[PDB]
This record gives sequence, C-alpha cells and structure tokens, in this order.
Amino acid sequence: NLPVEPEFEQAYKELASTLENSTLFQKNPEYRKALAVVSVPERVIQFRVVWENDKGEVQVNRGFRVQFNSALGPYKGGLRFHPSVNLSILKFLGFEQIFKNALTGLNMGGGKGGSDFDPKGKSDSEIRRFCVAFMTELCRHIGADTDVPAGDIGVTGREIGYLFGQYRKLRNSWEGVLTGKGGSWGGSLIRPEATGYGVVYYVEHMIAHATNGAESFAGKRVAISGSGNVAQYAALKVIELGGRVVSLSDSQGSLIVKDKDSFTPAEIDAIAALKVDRKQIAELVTDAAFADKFTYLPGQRPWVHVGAVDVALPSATQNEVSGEEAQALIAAGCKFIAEGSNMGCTQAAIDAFEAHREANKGAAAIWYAPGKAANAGGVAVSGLEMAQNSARLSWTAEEVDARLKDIMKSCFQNGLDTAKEYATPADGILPSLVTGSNIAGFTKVAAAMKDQGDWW
Amino acid sequence: SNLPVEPEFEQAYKELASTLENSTLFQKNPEYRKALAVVSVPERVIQFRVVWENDKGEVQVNRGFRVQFNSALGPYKGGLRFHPSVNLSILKFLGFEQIFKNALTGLNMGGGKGGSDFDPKGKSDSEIRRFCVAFMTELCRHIGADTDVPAGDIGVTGREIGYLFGQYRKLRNSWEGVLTGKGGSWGGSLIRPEATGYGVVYYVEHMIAHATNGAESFAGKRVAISGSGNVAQYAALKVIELGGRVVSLSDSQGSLIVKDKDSFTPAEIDAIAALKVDRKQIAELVTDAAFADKFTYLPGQRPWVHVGAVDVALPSATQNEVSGEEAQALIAAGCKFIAEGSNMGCTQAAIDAFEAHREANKGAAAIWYAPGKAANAGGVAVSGLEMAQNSARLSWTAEEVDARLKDIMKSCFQNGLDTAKEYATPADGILPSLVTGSNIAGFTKVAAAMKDQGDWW
Amino acid sequence: SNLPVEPEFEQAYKELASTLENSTLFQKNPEYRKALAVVSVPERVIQFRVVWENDKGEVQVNRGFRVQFNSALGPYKGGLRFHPSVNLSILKFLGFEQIFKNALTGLNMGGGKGGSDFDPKGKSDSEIRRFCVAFMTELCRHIGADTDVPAGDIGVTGREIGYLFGQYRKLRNSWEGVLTGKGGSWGGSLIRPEATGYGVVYYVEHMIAHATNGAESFAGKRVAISGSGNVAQYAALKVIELGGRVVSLSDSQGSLIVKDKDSFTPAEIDAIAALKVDRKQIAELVTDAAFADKFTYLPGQRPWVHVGAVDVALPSATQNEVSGEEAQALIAAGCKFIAEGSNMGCTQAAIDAFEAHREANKGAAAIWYAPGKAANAGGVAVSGLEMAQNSARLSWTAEEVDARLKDIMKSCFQNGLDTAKEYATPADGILPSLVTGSNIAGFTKVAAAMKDQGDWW
Amino acid sequence: NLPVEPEFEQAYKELASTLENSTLFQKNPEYRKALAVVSVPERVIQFRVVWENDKGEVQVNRGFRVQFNSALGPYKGGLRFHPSVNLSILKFLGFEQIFKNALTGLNMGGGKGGSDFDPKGKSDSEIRRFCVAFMTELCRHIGADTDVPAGDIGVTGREIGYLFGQYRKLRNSWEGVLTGKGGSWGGSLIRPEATGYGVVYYVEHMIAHATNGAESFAGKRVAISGSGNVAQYAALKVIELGGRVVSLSDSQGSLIVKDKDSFTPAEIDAIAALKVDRKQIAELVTDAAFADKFTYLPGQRPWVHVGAVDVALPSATQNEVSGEEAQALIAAGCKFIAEGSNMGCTQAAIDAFEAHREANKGAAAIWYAPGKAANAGGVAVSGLEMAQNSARLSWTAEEVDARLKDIMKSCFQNGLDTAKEYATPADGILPSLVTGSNIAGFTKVAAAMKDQGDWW
Ligand SMILES: [Cl-]
Ligand SMILES: [Cl-]
Ligand SMILES: [Cl-]
Ligand SMILES: [Cl-]
Ligand SMILES: [Cl-]
Ligand SMILES: [Cl-]
Ligand SMILES: [Cl-]
Ligand SMILES: [Cl-]
Ligand SMILES: [Cl-]
Ligand SMILES: [Cl-]
Repeated sequence: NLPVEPEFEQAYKELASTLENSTLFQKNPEYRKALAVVSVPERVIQFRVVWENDKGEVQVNRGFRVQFNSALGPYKGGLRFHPSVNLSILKFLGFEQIFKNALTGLNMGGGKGGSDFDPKGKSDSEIRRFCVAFMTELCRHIGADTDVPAGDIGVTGREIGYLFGQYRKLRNSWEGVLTGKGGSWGGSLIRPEATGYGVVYYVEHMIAHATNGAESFAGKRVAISGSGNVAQYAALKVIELGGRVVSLSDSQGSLIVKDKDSFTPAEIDAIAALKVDRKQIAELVTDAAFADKFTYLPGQRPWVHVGAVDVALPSATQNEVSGEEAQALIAAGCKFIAEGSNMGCTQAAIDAFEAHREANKGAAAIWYAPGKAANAGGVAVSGLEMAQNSARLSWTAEEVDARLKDIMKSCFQNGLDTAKEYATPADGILPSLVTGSNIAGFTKVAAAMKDQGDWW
Repeated sequence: SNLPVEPEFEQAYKELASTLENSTLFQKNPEYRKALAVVSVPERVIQFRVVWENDKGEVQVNRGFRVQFNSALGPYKGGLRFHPSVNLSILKFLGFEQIFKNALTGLNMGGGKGGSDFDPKGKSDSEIRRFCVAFMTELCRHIGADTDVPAGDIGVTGREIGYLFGQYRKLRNSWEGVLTGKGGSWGGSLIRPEATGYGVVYYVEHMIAHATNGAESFAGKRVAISGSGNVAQYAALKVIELGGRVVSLSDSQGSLIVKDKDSFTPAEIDAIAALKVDRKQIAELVTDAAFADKFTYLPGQRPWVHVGAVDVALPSATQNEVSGEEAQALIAAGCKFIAEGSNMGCTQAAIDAFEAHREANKGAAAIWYAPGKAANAGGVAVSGLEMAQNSARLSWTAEEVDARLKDIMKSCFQNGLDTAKEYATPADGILPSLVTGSNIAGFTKVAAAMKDQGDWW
Repeated sequence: SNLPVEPEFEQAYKELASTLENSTLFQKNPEYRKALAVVSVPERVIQFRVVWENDKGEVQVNRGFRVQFNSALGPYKGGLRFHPSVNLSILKFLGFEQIFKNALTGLNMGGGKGGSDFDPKGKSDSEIRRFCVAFMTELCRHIGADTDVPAGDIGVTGREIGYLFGQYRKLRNSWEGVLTGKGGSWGGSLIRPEATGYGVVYYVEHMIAHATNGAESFAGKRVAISGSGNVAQYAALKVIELGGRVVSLSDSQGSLIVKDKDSFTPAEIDAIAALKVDRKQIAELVTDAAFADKFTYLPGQRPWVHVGAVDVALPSATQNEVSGEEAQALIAAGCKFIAEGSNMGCTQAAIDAFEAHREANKGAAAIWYAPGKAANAGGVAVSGLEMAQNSARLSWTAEEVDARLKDIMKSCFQNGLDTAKEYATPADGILPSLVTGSNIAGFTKVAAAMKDQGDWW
Repeated sequence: NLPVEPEFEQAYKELASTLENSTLFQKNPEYRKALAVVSVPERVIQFRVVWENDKGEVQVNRGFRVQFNSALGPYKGGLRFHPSVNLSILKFLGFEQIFKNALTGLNMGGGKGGSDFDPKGKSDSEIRRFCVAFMTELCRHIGADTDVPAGDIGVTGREIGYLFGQYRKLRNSWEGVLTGKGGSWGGSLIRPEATGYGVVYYVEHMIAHATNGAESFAGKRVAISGSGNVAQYAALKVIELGGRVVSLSDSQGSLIVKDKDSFTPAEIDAIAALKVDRKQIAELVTDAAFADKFTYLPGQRPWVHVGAVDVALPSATQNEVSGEEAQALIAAGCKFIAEGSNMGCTQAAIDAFEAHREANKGAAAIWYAPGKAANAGGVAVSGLEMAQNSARLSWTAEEVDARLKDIMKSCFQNGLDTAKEYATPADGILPSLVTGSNIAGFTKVAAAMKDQGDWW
C-alpha cells in the first residue's frame, strides 16, 4: 500500500538499528511502540504554487511542508528550494530535525518543507514572485507558536525576507514565524557564525573527554572544507583557541597550507571577500605572497591532501567524506571529526570511524560525532532568535554565544552519559556519540509523546 | 523527473490529455494546454497520522489523506474511502476524476477525495467509531460547508458518516452541511438511496427526447438491466413509474429474464431487495411458485442476448460486463439507448461498436451510448441537493428532490452534447459523441472558470 | 469644523436633509433627526496601500478604499470602481446613496462602496490581473458573504470580478457569494445582463396597474426609449414580450424612430447589439435595405418630439437627456408614464413639468415620473438574487430570476408610493410623488431598523 | 484626485528635502522608490463612535487608526482625543512615529489613532462610556502582535484603563495590547520618567561629542519649560548629574531662578503637588521663602527670561520655541537644545540652529537634536512595557533605566555616524543630528521593506 521513499526509509532503519544495538528496548521495551508512531508525520501539506516569470508566463511548482513532531515544541525545520525536492526527501530531512532539535534542550519539534522551484537561472524578481506565491498557501498552516520554518538549500536571508513580508501582510502580524531574519526585523547575532562555532565548541568537549583534559584545540592541526560562513567561523574559532587551520575548499578545488603553519584570520577574511561578489578561493593564491604559503589542487577535496591532521571539520556539502577519505584520515593520525555541513560524512565513513573506535582503546581511536549533536549550533540559534522575538529584545553577541556554549556542552554530555547507560563500551573504549545521541533524541521525544498521550 | 511515480494518477492525466488533443479543442483554444498543466497539480493535499485505540486497548496507526484538488466551480467535493490499498496516488486518481464528473452536473462543486488505509474488515463498531473520531479530529480543521464537503465511498457508509458528523460538530461547535450521506433526521435528503438509479433513467429519458426530437417517451420501452443492487433496483422502479417494461435483472452466478411481453412489478423488485439482504440470490424468486412462472433463470449468463427485442440497456452490476459480441446482439435486437449504471460496464470493444453504428447510422436509427461518468451522476447530484437543503434549513419532499435530480441529469446530458457538437463536431445528421462530449466538458467548464478567476493566464 | 471638505458627500447629505425637512417626517417623527446624524457617518471605512507590479517589472502604488456605510438591513452591499478620480469623498457619496437605493428593493442589503484610483486605461490584462490580486489581498479580511458583498462599477467588470473572486477564494480557502457579477459557471445568475432594463419596464408596469386600477397592461402601449446599450436594449425586449410597441432608440450623434404604427422586432434590436459591438452606430441599420424602410434616422436628435403619439418614455442613454421643453411635448403627446433607465436623465425642469401636470391633473390622466433611484434598481435586485442563489447552492431558471426581479420592482414602487402617501400626502385623487416617495423611503426603512437595533435612541 | 492634507504633506516634503540635501540618493538611488511607498499608509481605519452622555442623549464622534508601517514591528503609535483631530493630523503624527520608533532599535512599526471626542467638559462616566464605544470597533484591528496603541493628548492612564478593560472583555485575552498601563495590570517602572530621562540622557552624549568630553551636564545652566512628569524628571536628572535647573513653566506663565543657583528637588517636588489636585506653578511663590528665590512672569515663556543658559529642554507644548526664542537662546550662549515635548520647536527654530551650526565651528555652535531621536525615551519604554508583558515579568527600575540608557546612546551614535556618512560636515563643523537621524530612520525602515519585498 504505502509508497516507496528510499531516503526516508534509509534513515528510519539506520536509526532503528542503533536502538536495537543498545540495551534501550530491554530497560524500555514499550518504546518500540513509539518508533511506530514517531515515524509517520503528524501532518504533511502539499500545495500548488502558481507564479509568473519576467516574460509573463504562468509557471507551476509543488510546495510541501512536513510537520513531523510537535511533542517538544512548535514544528521547526527549514525550506529547501531545489528541483530534486519531494516528500521522501523532505520527510528524511524532517525526520532528522526532530532529534537534532530535541538534543538542543530548547522546546522545538521537527519538520521540513520547500519546493522543486529551481533558483538557478531565475532573477530576483522571479524569486520574489515565487516566495510570495508559496507563502500565500503555506501561511495558514504555520506560525510563531505552531510552525517556525527557516533557511536551507535554495532559500537564504533573501528569500526569508520575501517570505516574512508576505506572511506579515496576510496574517497582519509581526511575529517570529521565520528564523534567519535580517538585523532590523528580528534577526539574532551569532546566526551567521552559529553552526561553525557550535561544531568547534562540541569537539572541544570531545577532546577534553578522550584526553582527560590533556589536550585542547591548541596546537592541533584541523582540516576544514568549505568557505561559507560555516567554514569561516569554525576556522576563526579554532584560531582563537590556539589551533592551526590547514585547509579550506570551494566547489572548484581546495587550498592547503604548507609553507607556514596555519591560515591567518586575514587570509580567511580575504576568502570572505572572494565569496561576496562571486569570485573563487583560487583567486587568493597567485597574489600577495599567498603563492608561497598555499598549494591549490583544483578538482579535489582536502581529506588526503593535508598530511598528518588531528581534527576534521567538513563544512561544505553533503556526502563530502567517503570511506576512503575516512581511512585516509585515520591513517593520517586524525582522532576527532564532526560535521559543520549537513550529513557531510557518508554512512561508509561513519561505519569506518565507529569500527576504528571499537577496535582502538582510549585516545588512539578516531571519534566521530553525528550532525544531530555536533552541527546543532545553527538550529540552537534559530531557537534563540525565536526566544528573542518573543522577549521583544535583541541580545548582545556575548549573550547568544554564551547560551550556545551552554547548549553545546549539554548536548555532548547527553550523548556521552546515555551511551554509557545503553551502549556501555568496553574497558577504555570511547562511548558512542552516534548511538548515545540517537538514543538521547529518541528518548526525550518518545517520553514527552507518552506524557502527552500520542502513544500508550 | 524528481516526482514520485503515481501510476493511477498519470494513467488518467494521460487519458484526459489524449481526449483533449484528439478533439479540436487545442486548435480553437491552444492556451488551454496551460490549464491542464495547473489543474493537474492539487490546490492542496493534506496527509496526517491517525492514532486510534482498539478493543484490547492497543495503540494503532494508519494514514489519513484529504486531496483538495479543485475549487474553481465550488467547495471541494469528494468522498472518504477506508481501504488498505489507499494512498495518495489512488486518491489523486479518484480526486482528479471527481473534478470533471462533479462539473458535468452544472452545480457549484469542486473536486477532491480522502480516506485512510484503515481496513474496516473485522473491526467492531467501537473500533470504527474510535477511528472515525481519531480521523475527523485532524480533518476537522481543513473542511467545512464552504471549504470541503466530504462523503462516503468504499469503507465509509452511513454508520461512518454519522460518527464523522458527530465528531466535527463536537469540535467545531457548529451544525452545517459539512457531510453528505447523512441520516433522515439530521440533514439527509430523500432520494439518496434512489439517486444513482433514477439518475441513469433520467439521462436516457433526455437521450430519447433529443434523438426522437421529443416524439418518444420511456413509455412502452423494453429495458434490459443487469445487476440486482442499489442501481439496478431503483433504475428498474423508475422505468416502471415512467411506463417502461423492465425485462431483465442479473446476479454473479446467474441472470433473470422476463416471460416476454411483460415487465417486473415493484413487488417483484421489492422481493429482489429482500433476497440481496439475507445474502440470497435471484433464483430464490423462481423457487417461489407465483414467480416460478413469469420468470426464467439462466445460471452463469448475462441478459444481453437472452432478452429478445430490446430498446434500452442499463448495465448496472460490475465493470466489463458488456463484450463487443453482446454489443452487436443489442444493436441487431434494435437497441437504441445504453447507459452505464456501473463504471466501465462496457468494454472498449463495446463502446467502439455502439460509436461505430452511431457514425454509420443517422439520427435515432443509431444506438446511443452514454458513459457512467455522466449517466451515473445522480448520487453526486443529490449530495449537491443535500447541501442545498442543509443551507435552506429545510427538507424538501421526495417529489421536489426527484424533480431537481431530473434537472441535474439534463444538465449533465446537455454539457456533453454541446461539447461534442463544438469540439468533436459530427457529420451531418449523426448523433454527437457523449463518450467524448462527457469526457471533455468537465475540463472546459473548469478550465474556463480558472481562467475567469486567474489561476492561469 | 475640523472635518475634511468632501464636496460630493455633503452635496448629498444636504440633498437628503432638504427632502426630509420639506416632507412631513420631522413633525410626525422629530427624533429621526438623530438618525440622520448617525447614519451619515460611516460604520467603518478602510483605506489601504496597493502595491502591484507592471509588465516592465516596476513597483506601482495606488490607494484602495472600502466604505462600509450601513449594515442595519443587511451585509454591506456596493461596488468597486477603478478610476483615477476616486477618493473617499466620492465613495462616501456613492456609498451613502447605495444605502437608500438598496433599501427600496425590500431585500436585506446594507450600503457601501470601494475601489482605487488605479486607472484601467492602457493597462494589459496581466496588469489588471496583478492589481486585482494585490488589491483583494488587503480587502479580503474585511469582506464576506455575511459581512460585505462587493460588485462591479466603473473600471470593474466581469474580467476584474473573476480576478477578485479567484484571489479571495485562494486566500480565504472558501467558496461563498462574496462577489456579485460572477460568471455563469461559478455562481452567476441569469438575467444579470437583462436586470436593469427589465427592471425599468417592471416598474412602469406596476405604475400602470396602480394608476389604471389594474385596468391596463403594457399591451399596445407606445414606448419611447432613448439609448442603444444594455438598458435600452433589454428594456425594449421586455416591452416587446409584454405586447408593447418600442417606437424609438437613440445614439450620441443620431436617433432612430419607427415608421409609425409599428415597433422594433427582437432581431432589429439584436442587430443594434451587433452595431454597438464593432463600435458602429444606429444609422448603419437604415443603410441596410430591409431596415432602410421601416426606420427613419434623424442625426443630432433626441426622440422625445419626433415620435408622435406616445404613452411610455424610458430615457436610458445619458444624464440630462430630457429638457423641460421635451417634457411638455411628451405631456401633449399623451405620455402618462416616464421612468429613468439613466441616472438624472431628466433635468429638474423636466421633473417639475411632470410633477406639475401630476398635481393639476387627477388620477391616470396625469403623467407619472419615477426616478432612476427606483426604476433602475434591477441590477442591484439581481445582485441580491445572485447572493440568494449562491446560498441556496443553486442556479434558478431564467423565468424564476425574472419573476423575482419583477417582485423586487413592485417592492421598490410600493415603498415609494406608501412613503409619499404618509409623508408627502397628496391632494385627493392626485397620484403620490414617486420622486419624493423614493427619495425618502430608504431613509425611513433604515432609520427605523437602526432604532429597532439601538444604533440610535 | 488625492485630498489635501497640509500637516502630513508638510512633514513628507520636510523629510524628503533632508534626504536630497544628503548623498543618500547617490550611494542609494533606488531608495527614492521607497519614499513613494512608505508615504502612503499600509492601512487606515475610520469608524463611527456612538456613545451616551449622562443626560442619556445619543452622541457621535469619528474614530481613526492609521496603521502606517509594520516592516520593523507591530504598529506602535498613540491615541489622541482632541476635537482638532482628523486623518491628515493622524497621518502626520503617525508618519513621524515610524522613524522615531525605528531609531529606538526595538522592533516597533509606526501608526496613530484617536477621535475628535473632546474630553474637556466631559465627566469620568462620559469618558468611560466613550472609551468603551471606541474600542468596540477598534478592538478587531489591533493586538499584542499587530498594533499596540498608547496614550497621547486626550488619553491618559485613565482612558488606557477603560480601553484595556473593554479590549480584554471583547477579546477574552490578557495581552500587551496597550502601553501606559497601571502598575498592577502590566505597567512598566520608568514610564512616568521615561521621556524626560531620555532627553537628558541624549544631550549628555551631545555635550560629550561637541566638547570631546571636556564638559558634562555638571555646572551647566539648563532652561526647562513645563511641569508635568516630563519637565519634572528631566529636571531631577539634570540635578543628579550636577547641573543647575533655572526655569519651569505652566500654561499661565513661567518661574525663573534668580536669588539662588537652581531649583532644589523639593521645590520640584512641591510643583508636583501643585499639579495633582489642580493648582498652579504660581502658588509655589508667595510662600515658604520662595518669594525671594523665584521670579514669576505670567503670560510668558522662559526662553528669553533665563539670562545666559547652556541647555534648553522645552517640555510643555507643541511649537513652544519660535525663531525669536531660538535667536534669544543663541545670543544667550545656549549650545544644546532638544525637546522633552513633542515638536516643541518650530521649523523656524530648527532652521535657525541648523544655520548657526553650519556657520559656527566646533563647540561654538548651538546643537539641536530632533524629537525622532531625543524624545524617544517614552516610546522606548512603551517598547519595554511590551517586552515585560511578553516575558510575563515586572523589571526593576534599575533594569528599565539601564536599557533606556543603552537605547538613547545608540540613538545618538546612529544619527552622528550616519550624518558623517551622508551629510559629511566641513572641518570642525558638528554633524547634523536632524539629517543624521532622518536618514537613519528612513534607511532602517526602507531596507527592511526591501528585505520583505514591500518595494523593489
Ligand atoms: Cl514507512
Ligand atoms: Cl488550516
Ligand atoms: Cl545558520
Ligand atoms: Cl464519492
Ligand atoms: Cl419527476
Ligand atoms: Cl454598484
Ligand atoms: Cl415574468
Ligand atoms: Cl500624499
Ligand atoms: Cl478585521
Ligand atoms: Cl511616557
């Protein structure tokens, strides 16, 4: 009867496996009933989006908003404008957001939405007239206390603007219906730098536990990819804490440090200029002495081309770390990897690290954290943008970063201590932050659902 | 390319595109291609998780769906189906068709459909009750007298519509025509039971009037019905009221034919109703002496050829119950009017045979075939009037309802006729195609209205 | 003192006060002065910024307005006008008048009006479409089937009402009678095109009945119409159906008079319709031979004096199309019944001439003049029935609509009659004043209802 | 077509002029399109108000609510009950509130409303029955997240009470729909003293910049007018900071210090008693030694009768500073003027100071700040009353005054730095806080409107 939705089903069974591979259904058997119920969305909306192009021709796309789980809070998720998009994909991405959001500790449920509207080629007026056509239907199904959408692939500050304007004008209300907002109309500070800072802050704890405090980020070689605000802020934060950033990348190839020890803020700051007004990471080299410092390898990704590294922060795309690149890293002395990008690491890679972890005792293991724990920094700040809107206040950068810091420490700890309860490791084995985190998001959500009578 | 495969849906998008292309529409009206682009993606679809409890007290989980396909000509109008086959694909199939089927009536009704993969089979009334309750609590917010008026279908009959109506009213705190298929004393219409069958008869009546330029009635006419349920029963009765001879009925394992030069009497029909209730068969009548004569039972048979000289044929039992052979017998028996009470009762062969003879015989010497999409639209017509009555705050008399049912069936007929005359303009003297006419007319009415209202330009 | 100057509005507050004072109302009913105080300030006015995009992709900015003037007798009822002259002053003028005009009908309709200084001139359909869309997105929240039902007017016709209806439905997610002037297949009423002209005829019919104590019809009656558009056309047709002789039509540069002892035939009328479409003139008929005889063209002329011996006069072309001279010709030609299809078609001179002859000739020997405020109220009557039909969930037949139109025109007539008999009580034998009667009756009905409901005490 | 609305049109063109007289439409030409769009209200409501007098007779007034701009927040504005009132005036006052509110930095749009209902003569029961009749229509168009009205001429704590009661009873909701509320039902501390404190705090910064820190309020002669909570708190705050308050006034004439140096808190405190239970500033003199200290001049205003002053704080009425009084002040050595009252200073006066500023270099100039920046203190606190309601908390006086202090510093700076960008002055000329502030409110609002797609 039920359709085939491979990417969603993939993630259901890969979650389920981890709960079986634990003691959770022995202390708590009745939770199997919950997994039946969490896995079918509370509500899904699919609606037609008719809009006009600059030539004046009728166009039509599909809109979707998966409203998956609201046991811990209003639906929270993102809008993706990409021609790949469908329900299957949006339930997959939605399904994750539940547990991710739950690991924040803030009261936010999980959903996702978007369109197969393809930004590429389209003018700003086209985008503006699509965002308007989209939210005209969506508007009725969402709200400050019901569902707070956000940005994702295809939709940015630009689109969030147009979305929020049309909502405001339909609803006749100024409310925190969308996160990712501009400074002047309910944005939060630390939003651009949230996910990056959040990954670095998470790993700080990884290092501490693994090394019993013997090691920080200071004097560590950390491999980053990507040159958006994620890779940028991640890098900066590594520098502040006394660490050395060896690598950055763009879609056309990567830049590796090999004359001097690390990128300098200004070298990072100059790749930021290379991102605004188009331009490319490559441009940087061939210029003010950057020729000597840096090696450019077009077409490639840094994982192998970095030498002996300690920390790896994929901050570019999905599936940007394969089983080879994980084995490269292991062999390269890497001991710590989390994602700044969403699902940057492939299953193959996770499997390799999690095997390496089981087989190597103490600090000798490579430790991988999942996205649902390590790259929560941005959804956390979405949470605090919500909190600010409601307060009717803009907090200082100190305020937000402080709360982000407490939120990421508590995340790490929750995965650690859970894994130590349910996936209890062997003498001197590092507990699973994959299983630990998986269990922790399932159990917080599943419990609240029981409390509220969604299952019995 | 990214789109899910929905075989039922696109097996019908295609079917319609085929018709429209082949017609002369996209040549007078190229730009209506833009309408088929946009009509064919639902205005809104809702799917929602459905948690209900069984008699053992266990969490159960099914999926609920409400496809809200078109609202150009009126509120979403559709049905709920509870069957474990159900998914979006199927309900966008059914929903797409309800648009153009509803439109034919002439009433202000959009097109939609919904339901669950809840399986009524072997559930107790408590379980059904607890599921209808659990299901309407989410649906409630998306439907209404002026937004969406659902109804019954597979798995969803009077019992279920009651339980849906009760929960809606409870939650919304309002008493409105939010469902059709309701009880007598809480907003139902009379002629609901009799709606589809009287509809079929009323369609043919119009057919006869046109073809015979108003020089013939049903009066006298010898009518071959097949089936022995809602549709066959009331159809027969309507033929009798109008001075017609109902000459045949039919079952699964067996058929019934009259003594010749005669018809069934309402009581003999009323006796076939008692036979289906108590799950018995039609032979059971010929068992009794008073009908042992007056009727012949032929096991394993379909009446088309056993009847003799016949004028009207109303297949009303199952699909594919008329072969190309049986079509020819009818033609040669002098049959001139054949409409479906059943959906796709006639096979493509049969259709081509009638439509061939239509194209090669002029005027009312032709046999005329009408599709179920139109000839069977009484139920939906009365839904419409059940709506109208609930708003009027009134129960019309049986006569009032039947009379309005009759007028809605002319509107169906006429819509097809006119359309075929425009976009499949026949040779001089030849009856227009009501298959084609009726397959096109819903679209044109809807597409035009969507232009009028600016859903495409 | 602080109040803005709104010349159109207070040029009409004054006009009404004048009438009411001069009548005997504020002497039987002193306290109704308090009603004129409160009726004369709108219950609610909305004005809202209107940003829309043109075909070059540029921000455009106009002002939208919805004056919601009175709801004592029913939902706000009015029209949208898109004309660059438009402001609040004008729309409170038009809105104030709709109150008392609507009231005359006897139906439950309040009074309001809205629109923009958007100029339709030289805008493409996309631009209109994009403006209707932008405009209804703010309006949407303030209107509804039971709150405010807008319609068309200058700059706002069937095309625009479609685009408004589409956007409303889209936003509100409801299908209701939120506009009148709709398509045939999405909730329009038949007799909308024919509403005003049939209305004018139906008014006079009542006039004749009264004056001749039911001893005369339209049958035979020689009728002088002026104009050649919606109103003149359908008016003529209705006179013909009722056994009347339509003896004249008229244009901008020229008029048409019959051969004497004769009338126009529906086909000759149907041919004047083809002439206005394709922007041609009435002479163009006398060009053709079959009408070259049977009709005389007099360029630059108005029929009033060229017609001969006439009974009924229906000015239906422009304002101020009847002088005090032309009034006297009519009187001396034995004309006994004259109503306006056009607004202020008769000049004050003309009115005084009819009303003078009324006051100085007893009974149906008098010529009787009815104002457009009443005689032309068919369009608004059918709006009313378009509403009623949408709620009924039904399309009545043409006959049904026309019959109800006829009953609403008696209610208009009677309301004026009775009022004049009460508050401008005529000398014995003299026909009451339907100018005065019809200028008063809206107020009294509304003012009383507002007392009943406690908007004043 | 469009009607004539002189007071609104006056303010449109006087704003526009300042933007032309800048470099803004050269760096940002497309902003001319914004000024077209901001200038026509988003929504306006005019509704009949039928109410009964104590004699039992039907009465009727007009109600209005101009909801001008909501790009930065819910509509925020005030209700004025005055028989002068109409749309023109309410669009004028509304139009200002947009930019004023925007200069606060908090998320508040701009509107205004009220009636030609004349309080004067009317009993408390009449007022009560008018406020009730008014809000019965208004109620539907406003709300905690849509439009939050306030007090103005004609409407005070008294009326705000009656308004809030009828709202509550219609809406069945306790929410921050109105500011200016009583202590026990969602008022804020520092509300009475907000605008006064806000003007003084703003000037503190003026003095600092102009004198490079060489001078505070300490030992400065400051001329105030008015004796309501604005002039009172302004004065007190000057005293705390070590300044000398030379003048106060009422509608019947002013009181000038000339025996001793300054008013003492208790002399201020005693004029507060002269305001409750009616009474007059005059009363004070002729009594406990006040005869000697103070000179009373009935019929007059202090601007000329103060001697040599340093700071001027009009805190009484509109248009209470003419071109003569500005020339008096200049000649009297005044170097710093802002309004505690709404539009206290006339155009003539602004023109005179702004000329004097252009012609006199450095500290030698008189510096005028506009109301849209200097007297924001009250609308700021309206903002924080909103914030408190939402928090579900009453902050301490310290809390609110602290935030007010940060809000007024950031205002000043925003006008300074803007003016230095777009109205860049000549060597040693003090930048324009008129133009600086004008530009700053237009650009924050105009930008957010672009972000949200109100223009393109
Ligand atoms: Cl599944
Ligand atoms: Cl909804
Ligand atoms: Cl982010
Ligand atoms: Cl159905
Ligand atoms: Cl009948
Ligand atoms: Cl109208
Ligand atoms: Cl009639
Ligand atoms: Cl203007
Ligand atoms: Cl509203
Ligand atoms: Cl204040």
